[PDB]
Amino acid sequence: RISSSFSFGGFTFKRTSGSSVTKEEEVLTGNLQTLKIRVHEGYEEFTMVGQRATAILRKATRRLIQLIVSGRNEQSIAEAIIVAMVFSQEDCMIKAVRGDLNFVNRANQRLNPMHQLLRHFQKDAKVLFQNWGTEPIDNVMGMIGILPDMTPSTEMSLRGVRVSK
Ligand SMILES: CN1CN([C@@H]2O[C@H](COP(=O)(O)OP(=O)(O)OP(=O)(O)O)[C@@H](O)[C@H]2O)c2nc(N)[nH]c(=O)c21
Repeated sequence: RISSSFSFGGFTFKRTSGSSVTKEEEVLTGNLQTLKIRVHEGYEEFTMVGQRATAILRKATRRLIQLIVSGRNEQSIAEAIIVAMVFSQEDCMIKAVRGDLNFVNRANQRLNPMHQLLRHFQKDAKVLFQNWGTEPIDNVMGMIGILPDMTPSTEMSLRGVRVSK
């Protein structure tokens, strides 16, 4: 008895537009580790629904194109942003890695590559946020910028990212 929604990072994803195919690709992390990832190719749109935040995300092959997040505070917002940056598969995300990706669960099972990324950045996102890039923003009604330290800005924002008012 089957929904087309899936879970990732504690968010329920639902594709609302586009399609993708996959290819496996070896990437090099910022910690000099080689990691085999399943890369999705194609333009897609998704809704994300979590317990404390919701989002809409557009992406293409290893690119976050746009993200809008709504959340009840800075931490719930940042959790949603991290999941979307990992989910995007961006090379700047892969290059912000600073530790070994050999995490296990409480059963001694190795997390899969996408979950290794998630766990790494859920533990510390500061390099992720610093290296993602920012962009000047226009005064768009209903939307506010968010800086790399997760505080609001009407002037600049993480590249491709906005927070809904
Ligand atoms: C980046 N991804 C990840 N993903 C989906 O996100 C979910 C979690 O990703 P994952 O843990 O790597 O995939 P899973 O298939 O569980 O991994 P495993 O290889 O261990 O079986 C899966 O349903 C995967 O198909 C995606 N789905 C779509 N449509 N587009 C995308 O760009 C992405």
